[PDB]
Amino acid sequence: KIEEGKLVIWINGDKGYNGLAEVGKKFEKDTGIKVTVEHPDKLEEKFPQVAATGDGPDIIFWAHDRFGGYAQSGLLAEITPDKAFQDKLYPFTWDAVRYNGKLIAYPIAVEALSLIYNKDLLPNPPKTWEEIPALDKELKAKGKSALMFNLQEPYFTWPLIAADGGYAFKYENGKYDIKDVGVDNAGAKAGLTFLVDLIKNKHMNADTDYSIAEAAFNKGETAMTINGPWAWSNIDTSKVNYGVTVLPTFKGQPSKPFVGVLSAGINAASPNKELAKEFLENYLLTDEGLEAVNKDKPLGAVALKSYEEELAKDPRIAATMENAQKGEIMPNIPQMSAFWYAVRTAVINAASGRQTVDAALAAAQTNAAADEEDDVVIIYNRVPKTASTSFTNIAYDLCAKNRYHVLHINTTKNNPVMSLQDQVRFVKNVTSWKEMKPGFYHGHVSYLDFAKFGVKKKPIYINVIRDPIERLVSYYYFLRFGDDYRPGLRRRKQGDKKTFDECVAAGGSDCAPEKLWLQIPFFCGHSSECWNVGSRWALEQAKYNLINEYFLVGVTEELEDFIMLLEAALPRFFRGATELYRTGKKSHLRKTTEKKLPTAATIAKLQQSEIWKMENEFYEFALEQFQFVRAHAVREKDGELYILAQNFFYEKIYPK
Amino acid sequence: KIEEGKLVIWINGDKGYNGLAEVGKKFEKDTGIKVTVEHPDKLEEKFPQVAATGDGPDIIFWAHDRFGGYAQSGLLAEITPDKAFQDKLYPFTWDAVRYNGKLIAYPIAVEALSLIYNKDLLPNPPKTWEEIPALDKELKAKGKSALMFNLQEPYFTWPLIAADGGYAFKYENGKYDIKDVGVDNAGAKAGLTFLVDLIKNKHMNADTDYSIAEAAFNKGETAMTINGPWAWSNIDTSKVNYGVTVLPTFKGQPSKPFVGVLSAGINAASPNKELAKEFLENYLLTDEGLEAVNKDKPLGAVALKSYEEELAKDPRIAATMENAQKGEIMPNIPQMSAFWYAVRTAVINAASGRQTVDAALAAAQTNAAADEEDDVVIIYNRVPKTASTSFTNIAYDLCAKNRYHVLHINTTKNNPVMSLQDQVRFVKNVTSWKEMKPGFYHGHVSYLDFAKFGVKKKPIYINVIRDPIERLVSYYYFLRFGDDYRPGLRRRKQGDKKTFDECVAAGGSDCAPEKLWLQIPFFCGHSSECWNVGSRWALEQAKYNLINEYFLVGVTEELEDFIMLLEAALPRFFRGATELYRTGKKSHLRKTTEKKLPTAATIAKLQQSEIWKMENEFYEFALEQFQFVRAHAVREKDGELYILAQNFFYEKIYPK
Amino acid sequence: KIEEGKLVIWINGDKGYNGLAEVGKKFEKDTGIKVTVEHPDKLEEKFPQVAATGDGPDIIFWAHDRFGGYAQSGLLAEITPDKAFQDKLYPFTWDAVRYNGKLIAYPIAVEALSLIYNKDLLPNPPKTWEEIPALDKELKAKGKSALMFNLQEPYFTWPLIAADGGYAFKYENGKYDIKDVGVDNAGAKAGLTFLVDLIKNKHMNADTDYSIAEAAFNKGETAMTINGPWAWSNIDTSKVNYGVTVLPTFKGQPSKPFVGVLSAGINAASPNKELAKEFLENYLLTDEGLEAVNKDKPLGAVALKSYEEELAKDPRIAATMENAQKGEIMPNIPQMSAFWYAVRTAVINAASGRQTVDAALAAAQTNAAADEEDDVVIIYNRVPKTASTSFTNIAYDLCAKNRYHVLHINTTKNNPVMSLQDQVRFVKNVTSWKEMKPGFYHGHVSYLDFAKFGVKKKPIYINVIRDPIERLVSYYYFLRFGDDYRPGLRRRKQGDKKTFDECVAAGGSDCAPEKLWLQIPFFCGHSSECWNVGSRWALEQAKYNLINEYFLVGVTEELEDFIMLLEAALPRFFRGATELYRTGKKSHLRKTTEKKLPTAATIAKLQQSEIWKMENEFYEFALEQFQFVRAHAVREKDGELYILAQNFFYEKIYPK
Ligand SMILES: OC[C@H]1O[C@H](O[C@H]2[C@H](O)[C@@H](O)[C@@H](O)O[C@@H]2CO)[C@H](O)[C@@H](O)[C@@H]1O
Ligand SMILES: OC[C@H]1O[C@H](O[C@H]2[C@H](O)[C@@H](O)[C@@H](O)O[C@@H]2CO)[C@H](O)[C@@H](O)[C@@H]1O
Ligand SMILES: OC[C@H]1O[C@H](O[C@H]2[C@H](O)[C@@H](O)[C@@H](O)O[C@@H]2CO)[C@H](O)[C@@H](O)[C@@H]1O
Repeated sequence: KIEEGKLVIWINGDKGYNGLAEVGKKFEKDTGIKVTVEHPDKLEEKFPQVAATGDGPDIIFWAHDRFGGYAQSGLLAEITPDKAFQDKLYPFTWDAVRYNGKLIAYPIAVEALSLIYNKDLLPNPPKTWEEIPALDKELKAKGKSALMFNLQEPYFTWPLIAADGGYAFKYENGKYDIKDVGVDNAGAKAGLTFLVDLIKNKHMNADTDYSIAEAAFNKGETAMTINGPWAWSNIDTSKVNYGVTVLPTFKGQPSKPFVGVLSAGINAASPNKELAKEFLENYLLTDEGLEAVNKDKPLGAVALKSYEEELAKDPRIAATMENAQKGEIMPNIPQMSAFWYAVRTAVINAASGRQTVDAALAAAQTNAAADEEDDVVIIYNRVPKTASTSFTNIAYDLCAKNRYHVLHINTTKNNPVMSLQDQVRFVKNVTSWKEMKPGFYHGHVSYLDFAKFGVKKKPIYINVIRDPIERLVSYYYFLRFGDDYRPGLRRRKQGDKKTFDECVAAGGSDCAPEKLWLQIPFFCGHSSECWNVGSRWALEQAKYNLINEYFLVGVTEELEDFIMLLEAALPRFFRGATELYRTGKKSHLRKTTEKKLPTAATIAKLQQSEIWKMENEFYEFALEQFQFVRAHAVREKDGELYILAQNFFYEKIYPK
Repeated sequence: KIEEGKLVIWINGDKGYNGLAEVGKKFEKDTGIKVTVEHPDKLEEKFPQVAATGDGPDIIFWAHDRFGGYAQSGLLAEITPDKAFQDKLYPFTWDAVRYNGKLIAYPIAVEALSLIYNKDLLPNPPKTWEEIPALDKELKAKGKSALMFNLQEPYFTWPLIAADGGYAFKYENGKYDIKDVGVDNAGAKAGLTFLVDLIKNKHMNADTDYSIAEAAFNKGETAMTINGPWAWSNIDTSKVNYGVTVLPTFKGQPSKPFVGVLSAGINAASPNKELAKEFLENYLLTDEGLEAVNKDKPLGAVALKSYEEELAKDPRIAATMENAQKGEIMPNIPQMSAFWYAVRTAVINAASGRQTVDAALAAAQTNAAADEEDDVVIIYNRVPKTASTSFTNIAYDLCAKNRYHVLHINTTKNNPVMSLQDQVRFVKNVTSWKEMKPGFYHGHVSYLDFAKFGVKKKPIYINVIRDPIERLVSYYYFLRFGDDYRPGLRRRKQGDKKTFDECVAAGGSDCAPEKLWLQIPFFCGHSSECWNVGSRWALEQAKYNLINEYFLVGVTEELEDFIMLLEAALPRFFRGATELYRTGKKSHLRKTTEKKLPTAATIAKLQQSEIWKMENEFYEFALEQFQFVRAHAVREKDGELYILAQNFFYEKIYPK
Repeated sequence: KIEEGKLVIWINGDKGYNGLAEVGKKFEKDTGIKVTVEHPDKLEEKFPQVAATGDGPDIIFWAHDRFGGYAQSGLLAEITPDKAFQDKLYPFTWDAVRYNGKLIAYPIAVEALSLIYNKDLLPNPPKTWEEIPALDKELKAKGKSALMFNLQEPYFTWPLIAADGGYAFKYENGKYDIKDVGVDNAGAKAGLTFLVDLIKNKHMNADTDYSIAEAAFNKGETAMTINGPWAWSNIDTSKVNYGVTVLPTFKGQPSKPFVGVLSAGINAASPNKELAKEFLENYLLTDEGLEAVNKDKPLGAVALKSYEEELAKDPRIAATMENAQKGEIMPNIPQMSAFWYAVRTAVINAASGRQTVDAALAAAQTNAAADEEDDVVIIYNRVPKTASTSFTNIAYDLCAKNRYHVLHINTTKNNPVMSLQDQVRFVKNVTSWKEMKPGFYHGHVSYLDFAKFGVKKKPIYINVIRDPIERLVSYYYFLRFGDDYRPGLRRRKQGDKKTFDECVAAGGSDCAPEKLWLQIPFFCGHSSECWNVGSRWALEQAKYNLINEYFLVGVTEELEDFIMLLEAALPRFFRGATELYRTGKKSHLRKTTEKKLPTAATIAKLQQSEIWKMENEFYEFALEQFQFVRAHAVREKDGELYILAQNFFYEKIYPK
């Protein structure tokens, strides 16, 4: 409960919160109002929650980039400083805290990342990134490391990714507004690739975080590091002779760090909006106020003109502004949250090798399109003997880390058709079982249309089918020789020497033409007509459902390409699926132990059947559709497939 | 407003809340904090509401089974007892209050239902249920009754339903989790059936509740009763010589009562989470604390080891544990809420005869699939002369009790096609008119696709059609002889002696082939093409809409089977519809007063028309589809149809 | 935070809030509880917001009409007056504050609009509206005006609109409930038309609001005005000799003002529900309480019997009741909110000429069907050279005032097919970009099915196509002579003298039959089959998507009729589009500078192509469908088209 009468302030732990407390103490001694400063973990995430329920701190401190979302969600109150106060702060800092014309926070300081090197180890810091690998080889030979910085927060990695071309909602002006994100273009790739190489050649270590980097550098174990003004305080204490300079260039271009402005917003639910205003305007935003804070951990270029003129003479601050200017001021639009998450995940995954750079960024471009939700559900009504085991298994292996559930649907005697009441039961489970979302449901069930049931959000359908004949042949020898997944269990007809070709020639049951009729009914659905072997109507309904209801249908013999596309369009589920497939062993699961290729004549015989022609028309339809999707989705280079970067943006947006 | 400084506790009225108050008083005398204990009605339902808005009690008392949902909804705060405290309570009781690894409540006591008989009336209590009918005959002859207990709460009935096979999310373990509900299998039916028979043979009375049972037994009017430890307190006061023993077996199997653990959770919005912890750990969960409570109304087997060793010597407690062990500890997963409602409604309806046991449980299986919502809307765009009056009337008769609305859509001159603007008007009404939900809208309107209008949740469509010719013949004589619904009103052509056959032979207007074109356009929709008599495209669109958009389409001559299926798939609307149809009189409403079967030659003539062929193809398509749904939905036994029990469950769920 | 211990009351600023304060002061002197009365702007809108979050005033004052919605949303607490109190207030006033059987507010006074004239200027006030124009001519010649009243609130205009036939949920009774709105019938039109004429003939001024009317009349500048009892207070101060009489009749019928009852409801979140009850029952609803208030600004006919008997002797109050009785008591059902907004917007737009009366009311009927939401999104995937520029431009010009966004979708090289990953990106943007809603997205993109992506709410699709050949011919000469939109930019083939006919005869590329294949794929979508020139399947999918997914598809040569329909079905977007089209100049944008009609023989040649036949079948299908929609949507009169009024309502609603 936001208590009235006192003030609760939240500020990140890397900042000088102890000094901030002193300003709180001064405030108590002059007004009698107690001021408590706290520094929670995941501050930028805790606030929007604890606050969305009329609770939380009175004043929230954070870079301006996230305040936009807080504003759009009505968690921030509008600040009303009179022009007398507004005039003592730099005009461009007020812009950082302006959302929809209103001022939603008080700016405090300008933060920008700089290169921080060890004078004793590296007399002359490197001007470019390209020269850091050679340097590390020399420094390694002396028991040292060249560079070390937080590879966990995209904040520290972004300067490089953006260097040659990456961006996020470039600041534009005009009668109209524009929307264009750019994390999957050449530049961004060239940048992240360079960083991934640095890890491959062991120049850097993928899981080095803020602390390991700080400790390493502050112990003179590594010549350089990348950090903000707040880090100077601890470096001073380590008697390390350091320097704060411009960031290394990449491809002849400067590193463009996303520049942020530390800001203080007032909680819209705060019953002390006034006391909050008094503290921030008459106490914190004064020379003595900022000094108390800055003495704890440097703020950088304060927004307060009177105190900046002083701090500006600090070489380190000059280095800050130099880098700051080489880059850009972060936007404060709501989209920013999705942007950071997308980029955060891409770097981490690219750095650990879980994803290639192409796959990592293609996914981030997708993930940046909206704030990630848990509301998604995938239904994969697998068709027997189509490599469904291999696939469904990729989901099982990725589900724990990717944070989603996998569930197998088991139907009595493996009947593809559920009763009407069971359909209702199934749909109700899938749409309401919140704890299973996001979820991946798979099973031997023909398509079931969720629309008829009045659901809010339909699930996403995907599938995999293979040539009609080959799947049958596969099911044939399967029943007689088992698989290599669970080799122990002898299948129902183990030890029948009758070959497929033999069965055809002798007109056996398991090789009858009507056994080809399977993939069509699985898509056609739970309709009577669907199960009339050879129905033309069912063949049309099958194609319509495949086109209208299915997200993507791949073919057994092209499983890899299928996974690649899914990893681009549905990263929450298949992020890292390609690498897993390409190097996991569990890639070609449940192979049939013994098989015997059909006869050129045995096939030509099956191909005289109406059932075959139909099931074949269907397969072709689906295959053409997959090849089409792949073709409009990727580009080839040296036999390698790459995900085309986003090819659309919004322009002429009105009003602004 | 959850006031800070004091404590508000909620506990059910059957428990010893007065004794709990004494513990509160002790707490006030040692800390100065006032403690108010209250016992509201529908406690388990009030909490989740009053609490979902940051209000309500500080501490909520209830069996552990519902705390799971409270947890998932963030209404409960995590309890932090140190192992010093955790060790003084039985380990299995802490498991009951564990949800998602966290401890969400303090366990207090173990409750289980036992058979409570009158030593003076029934010296030797019956060992099985099967012997209770004979016993009642003997006891009735002496002015007494054999057994009486609450038939309103499924809690008391469940022991019997579960005896031979019923269950709800059986507790399993392994690398994976499982989900399987079982309230519609043989066992559950055999159990509820037995109970329904006991009411049919007047051994028990369907609307006997907790009070009638307690009063009856405590007045020695009935030899037995089923209740929990809390009931002993009032029995002691009635000078009735009673005994607490094992529950009667059914089919050689023991009654498995759902075992619950009385638990105390702390409100997540409570500003006194600490005072709450102090009260529960140092005051209530102590020998003197539980004793104060237990002296008011027995708690059962307390979770506190030190005090259990004492109470355990009580024969009654031994009987409690005996029954407890014969059964199972209730799960605490969110699904539990839906489970209880489904079972509560099935018993009540089966017991009053509103539903047969099959229909009652088939519906509960459906209703257990998700928490009931009011967001559902059914649109029944009735086709003239297809028994729509009979049907729509079943909705009108069931709507009050089943809690939903029925509304008739009236269109100027009964035009099946609404204007584009009216479609928008209609859709807006149906999707936003919250107070009419759930709702049943019916009227002479052709299919209208809600998808095109950007709605969140589409409505559910159902319909009923009949043979093309017979419906026309029906409409023919209708216009001339009226119906028996409103016999007074003479219809537009009353007193035309021209028979149907006569009209055909003379090529009259009302019997023209083009008048057969009606059921097709009604499904095809509001598209121009639909209304071009004899359009092939319209015949295809009709089938597609029937398959893709309609929940279920029955045929006039099979109205009963149609109702049976709807009562299984949509119980909120049609619960009890079968019984109503089978025995209400208002079953064959609006019959046409006088009719004259067409001529074998008059029909053969209509059947030469393209319009007939098409409309006939449609009817056949729909009929085959209904027969198919019915076939995959029911099983026959002695000419009787039964709803197949659920044939699917989830396995290999990962992670756990 | 609704503070406990005091009382916060909200009342509209036109009422006597200062007098109400005096009652608050009396309450403080007898109980020590401070009472603060405030009068915010947009009170009826502020409450439901500030209150929906457990905050706001303790007591809310407003006419009973909106309290229904407040109730349905649980913002009001039930009032519990004992029959001793209930009996001292008129029974019909308690009905006004009864929602769903419960009493949700205390009634205070009955308000009704009356005609207020200047005795000195207009000795004998006009009995009918029809005689006011002549009167103004006489009064204008003397430097005066005849009538002036608030034309901004539909409250003041409604008496006239309802006079001859307009209504809103007429109060009915019976075993069943009824729902029927009537703002687009003859009467309502006849009424608003009369008012619009008064503005056309400059008898009144469209943007005259409450203040201008009050000032004008109170300065004797205008002979009459329409207002409530609250206005008498200021008129008395202006030494104007005024009289309060019956409202002028229209078409021989009396003006039926919507009668409202000023009511005081208690905030459901209020922690002082008792103090609130004490103040309202023992202080405000007493002779001395109402007198204090009434002395500030007359309340009208108080609900308190004892004090009404006094005030009832006031001629002015008699005039109030006379008008009140000629009209009806406003309903208090939730629908009322939507009703007022719809009517408020129609009057304003009709009065400014932005909409004709027909268009204004047709739209209000549509807008009254549900509370307006911002959640709507329109996607207009424009086809090249179909007048899309003219149309998309109407959106741009109307978006600022109509409060919605317009965005152009730009695809690399104008490719109609997005990649699978881009489709995901696009859909994610459109469904989650909250700040762009409502929105209008337009661009060269073929249909994209949002269903496959598991979205909550699909967007609305509209399009415009034209004859296959003429569009091609248009695209032909476009490339060679440019357009008049951006004449400067010379198009890719500027200065080719080859005519269309010439190109055909010489079998050129840009005039090839396969270039006709465009409108079909645009509707068929992102499927491979769609892009196989001449595919029969694609032609069927195109028709299905046009019928199943598109809201409305118009044809280039009938753009006006298309706009008219959209202005009726989607007023939020196209309100005023017709007038803009009919009189804006920017109506036929981007015309091709030079063209040359094809040859009767050149056409007959193209018409031999399979591609033409197909694309032609499609166009015809779409054209027939548009003509059909228009036909069932409008009526013609003197060559003029009018939107048919709503032709459906709900009857036999059960239960009541
Ligand atoms: O990298 C993601 C993260 O970057 C920024 O956070 C910075 C912050 O601005 C600095 O003041 C300092 O605290 O380092 C942080 C990185 O760990 C964005 O401000 C933040 O929104 C974003 O999630
Ligand atoms: O029967 C439905 C109901 O059963 C249980 O409630 C029990 C409770 O556990 C006992 O302590 C005692 O109060 O009798 C109640 C039955 O009236 C479940 O705990 C409850 O959730 C469920 O709705
Ligand atoms: O015209 C729309 C508006 O009308 C009514 O508001 C009246 C109110 O009832 C009177 O007491 C006085 O304040 O004039 C108002 C008109 O400006 C409805 O009560 C209100 O809900 C509606 O929006």
